[PDB]
Amino acid sequence: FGIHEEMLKDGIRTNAYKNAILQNKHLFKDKVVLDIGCGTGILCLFAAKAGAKRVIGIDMSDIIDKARQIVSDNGYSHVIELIKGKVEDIAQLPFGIEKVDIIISEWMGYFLLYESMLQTVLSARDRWLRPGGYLFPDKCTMYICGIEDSEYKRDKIDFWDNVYGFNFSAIKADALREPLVDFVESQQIITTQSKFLEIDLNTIQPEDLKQITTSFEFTSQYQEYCQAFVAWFDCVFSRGPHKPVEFSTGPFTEGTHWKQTVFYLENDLPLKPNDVIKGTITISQNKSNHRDLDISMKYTVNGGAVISQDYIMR
Amino acid sequence: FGIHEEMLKDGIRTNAYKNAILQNKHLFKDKVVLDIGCGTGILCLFAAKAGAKRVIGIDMSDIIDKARQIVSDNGYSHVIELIKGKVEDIAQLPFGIEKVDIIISEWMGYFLLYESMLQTVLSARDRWLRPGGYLFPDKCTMYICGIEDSEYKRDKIDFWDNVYGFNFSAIKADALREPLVDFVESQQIITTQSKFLEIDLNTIQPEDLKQITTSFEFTSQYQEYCQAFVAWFDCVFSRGPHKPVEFSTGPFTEGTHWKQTVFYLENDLPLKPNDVIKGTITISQNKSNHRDLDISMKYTVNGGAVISQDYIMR
Ligand SMILES: Nc1ncnc2c1ncn2[C@@H]1O[C@H](CSCC[C@H](N)C(=O)O)[C@@H](O)[C@H]1O
Ligand SMILES: Nc1ncnc2c1ncn2[C@@H]1O[C@H](CSCC[C@H](N)C(=O)O)[C@@H](O)[C@H]1O
Repeated sequence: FGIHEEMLKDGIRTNAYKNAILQNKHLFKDKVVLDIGCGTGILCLFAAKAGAKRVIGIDMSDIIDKARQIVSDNGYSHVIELIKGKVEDIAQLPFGIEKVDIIISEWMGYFLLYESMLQTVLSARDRWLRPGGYLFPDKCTMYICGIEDSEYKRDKIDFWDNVYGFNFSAIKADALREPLVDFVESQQIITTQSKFLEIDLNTIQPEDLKQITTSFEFTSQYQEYCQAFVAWFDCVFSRGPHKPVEFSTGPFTEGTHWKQTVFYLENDLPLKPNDVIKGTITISQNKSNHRDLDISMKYTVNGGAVISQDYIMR
Repeated sequence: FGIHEEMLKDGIRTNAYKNAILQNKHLFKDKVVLDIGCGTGILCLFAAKAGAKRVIGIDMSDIIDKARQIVSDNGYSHVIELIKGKVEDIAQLPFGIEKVDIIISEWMGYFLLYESMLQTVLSARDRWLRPGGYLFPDKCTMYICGIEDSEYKRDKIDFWDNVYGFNFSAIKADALREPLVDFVESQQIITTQSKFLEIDLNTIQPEDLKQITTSFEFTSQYQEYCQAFVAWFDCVFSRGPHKPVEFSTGPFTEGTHWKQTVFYLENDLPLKPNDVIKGTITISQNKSNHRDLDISMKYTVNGGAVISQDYIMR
C-alpha cells in the first residue's frame, strides 16, 4: 500500500537513483537490466528511459499488476517485463535471458541491515550478473557517533519508573534494548564520527553476513554526558557511473525515510574532551525469530573497564 | 513492543480509564473484573487499586510475562491473575470463576472498527458477564463532517499524475481508496457534524456487525470546496460509573493515538452555505482479506444525483 508512496516521496533516495541511471545513458544503452524489488516500477522506468534493451523487474508484491499498467501508460511495455514472484522461486528469466549486465536494487533497511533484501540481491548477483557487471548501488558505509539526548531519554526510558503511580521499571530494560528509528539533530552530536562497516556488493559473500563483527572508535569533543549512540549509512553507486553518485541518511543532510538509528545507553557516559570511545559491534540474526536483528556492543572509554550492552531490532 | 508505550502515553485515553475506574471504588470493591487485552496491565492495576477482589487479565501477547512482574512489583500478585491466550481458547477462568461483574476493554480501532477487538469483547460478554454486569467502556459514537484539505489532497493524490515526468495516474484510484489516519485541524471543518453510528456494548449482537448500514446528514457552513470527509468517535463509560466518563478522538480536543480518519473525495464538492449532504455509509469486512474493512459511501447534495465512492482500510 502506502509503502511505495514513502520511497517515491523520499527525494534524496530517488534522485540519487535517477542521477546514477539517467546520467549514464552510455552505460545503459542496449543492455539487459534486472530490477530487484521493482515496486511501482520507477527504477525500471529510469533504466528504460536511459536506453536499456530489456528491463526485468521482480517483485513478490501484488503491486506488480498496477506497475504493469504504469509501464504501459508510459510506452515501455516492449522493454520492461515484470515478474510477480520471489527471486528465489524464478526458474528462468524471460526471453531466454541467462545473464544480465546491471542489477538495480533498493535493498537497504533500517540500520542498513534490518529487514534488508541484501541476501536476495547477492543471490540474484550470483545467478545472473555477468562477470564484470554492475550493481546499482554497490557500496554502503555505516557511521556511528555519540549524542546528547537527555530530554528524549527521560521521556522514552525513565518514564517507566512511575506510571500513574505504579512501578513499571520491570519494562525499562526492554525499552533500552530496542533501538529507535528517528531523526537526530546534528547539534546533539558530541563526538567525531566513526566509519564502522563497509558493505561492497561486488565482493561480499552470503556467509560473510551470518555474523558481522566490526570495530568503532570515536572521540569526545565536549565536557558533556552521552546518552546514546546514533548510526546511519551512506550509499554509493561506485562501479559503473561515469562519476560516482552518493547519498547519505545521516543527520547533517536532508532526511530520508530511513532516518537514523538511536542506541540508548543503559548508563550515561560522562565525557571529557579528547576522551576516546572504542569497541566492537556484533550484528547477527536473532535465533528465535530470524526477522529480528541482534546488535551487541562492547566498548571502553580511555581504556576503562568494558561496558557491554545488547540490543534487538524487532 | 512499543505498541504499549503508545497507549500509556495516550493521556486522553488512559486518564479516561483511570477516572472511570478509580473514581468508582464503590462499584469495584470486592468484585470480579475481567480485563480483555490487558497488555502491560495498567487497567488491571487500576481495578485492583479500586478494590476488586479478583482481576483476570487476558492477552495473547508475550507481554504477559513482563506484565506479571509489574503486577508483583506493585504488590497485587494475589489479586491480579494474567492469562496468556486468545479469549476464544480459554476453557475456564481461574479460581473456579464462572461469572464476572465487570469487563474492561480497550477494543476501539482506527475508525472505531478497523482491526478492533469488538467481537472478542462481545464473546467474553456472552460467556462470562453476569446479568446486569458492566462493560468499561460501553458506548461509542461516530461522527463525520466535511473539510477543506486542498493542500494535502494535491500532495497525496494528484502527486501521481506526474512522477519524475512519468504518468503514474494508474495508481490514483488506489491512493483515493485508502482512508488516511491523520490529525485534521478543526479550522478545516466546513460542515456541521453528523452522528452516524452508535455502538452499545450492553445490547449489540455479533451478527449485527456482519454488515453495518447507517445514514449521515450534515450541512455546509461556507462557500468553499470540500475535498474530504473526516470521521472520529467518542467513547463513554455510561452504565456503572456514578457520573459518566467520556473522551473524544475528534479534532476539537486534544489528540489521541487514534487521530482522525480522512476519506478523500474523488471529485471535490463545491458547497454553498446551507447545502445539505446526506447519504449512507456501509461498513463490512473485506471478502478476500478479513483483516480489511470495506467502507462504501453514497450521498447527494441538495438532492442532486447520487455520488458513490468505495474505500478499503487495509
Ligand atoms: N525476496 C523478494 N523477492 C522479490 N521481491 C521482494 C523480495 N523481498 C522484498 N521484495 C519487494 O521489494 C520491494 C522493495 S520497495 C522498492 C520499491 C521501488 N524501488 C520504488 O521506488 O517504488 C517491495 O515492494 C517488496 O515487495
Ligand atoms: N483475541 C484476543 N485475545 C486476547 N488478547 C488479544 C486479542 N486480540 C488482541 N489482544 C491483545 O489486546 C491488547 C490490546 S492493547 C491494550 C493494552 C493495555 N490496555 C495498555 O494500556 O497497555 C494487545 O496487547 C493484544 O495482544
